[PDB]
Amino acid sequence: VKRFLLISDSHVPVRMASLPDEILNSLKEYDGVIGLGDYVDLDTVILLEKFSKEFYGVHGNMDYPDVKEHLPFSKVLLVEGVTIGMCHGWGAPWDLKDRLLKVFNEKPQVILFGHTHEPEDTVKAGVRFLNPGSLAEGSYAVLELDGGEVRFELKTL
Repeated sequence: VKRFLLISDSHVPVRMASLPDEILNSLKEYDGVIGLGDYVDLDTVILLEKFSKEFYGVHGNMDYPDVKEHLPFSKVLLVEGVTIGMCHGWGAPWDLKDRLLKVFNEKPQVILFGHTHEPEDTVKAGVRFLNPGSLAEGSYAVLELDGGEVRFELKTL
């Protein structure tokens, strides 16, 4: 069972810094760490590549652009058939679906967007949008791969 550690929205240090490093220490058990919210220190970005030794990041945070050379503004993953279109930012219910189908010329099967801290399985325009909560609200997402399915479990702390 392979498992992706999805971190909803991280701003460290910035003006939060209150991120439980316990999960960061557990990257050993995650053969794929997904970062929708990044660590804003370029130094710590390399440290991320040190702990996880393989991470997939999407930089849509309002911090240092230096980090954007390690993780692009938008990224899609191909996980056992499931096209995961990940994009961190904001958007209205109307704009969201249309904008994401604009950014991604080919429609993603499942899209990850972090902004709301209340998780709901939302199907818009025929696309499945998954929304993880926030950092300091004790909401991280663990994607577990079994039978060739990306299974989203937002686990609480």
